Amino acid sequence: AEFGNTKNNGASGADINNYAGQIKSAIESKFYDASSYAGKTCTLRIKLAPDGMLLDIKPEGGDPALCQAALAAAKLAKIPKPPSQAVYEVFKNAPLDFKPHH
Repeated sequence: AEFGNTKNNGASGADINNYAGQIKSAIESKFYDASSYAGKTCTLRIKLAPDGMLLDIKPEGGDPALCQAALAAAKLAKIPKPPSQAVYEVFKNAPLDFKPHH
């Protein structure tokens, strides 16, 4: 439980990046620590509607295998409804790269 403001955060960037990261970690629990490769990149052209669903999803990354599998794993991941307006304003058009997760 890292909270929404532990000291002076909520607009530093890493807070929003953490919400992007929550999807990254979710993807591993849909493959294994198999998703935990290395030396790869999987830029995904995604668009999350306010209802918490990806209307757009296109692999534009650098690894065709990682990206091909990522499409299915990400759809099986748990992504909540965008709450905070700042996060929502980004999530509605946040094409994120999904590479080997920590």
